[PDB]
Amino acid sequence: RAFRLRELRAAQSLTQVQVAALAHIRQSRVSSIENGDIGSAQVNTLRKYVSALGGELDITVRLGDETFTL
Amino acid sequence: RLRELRAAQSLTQVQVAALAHIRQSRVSSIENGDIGSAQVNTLRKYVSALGGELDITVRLGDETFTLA
Repeated sequence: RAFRLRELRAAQSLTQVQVAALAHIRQSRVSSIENGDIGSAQVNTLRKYVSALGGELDITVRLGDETFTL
Repeated sequence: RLRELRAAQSLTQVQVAALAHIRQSRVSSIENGDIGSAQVNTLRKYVSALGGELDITVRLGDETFTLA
């Protein structure tokens, strides 16, 4: 979960320092995200972290029928 | 927008803030289009308070997995 993100970064030979520099976010925010502390992360920060791992972050809201993208 | 979804659920900003047990200024920024600065747990509670569910997924090609 946190392990999944750690694995994704480590499979690309990036340190938490390098991902922090790629994402323009604090290394302390990289460590906390990787320790499972997703709840507390800001959206733009999580977005940047995931882009630095080569991913895309999809944030969606399901309300009854509809599902909207934020 | 969320504003439009919130309003469509008959709720006021003060009420959603109260129901989500979050600072109203937090709801104000989310509803004014500023999703970027929202903490995931804040956005999660705000969406639950509307009666909805928040999905956060990482996509790498066709591979996806949930974060929250």
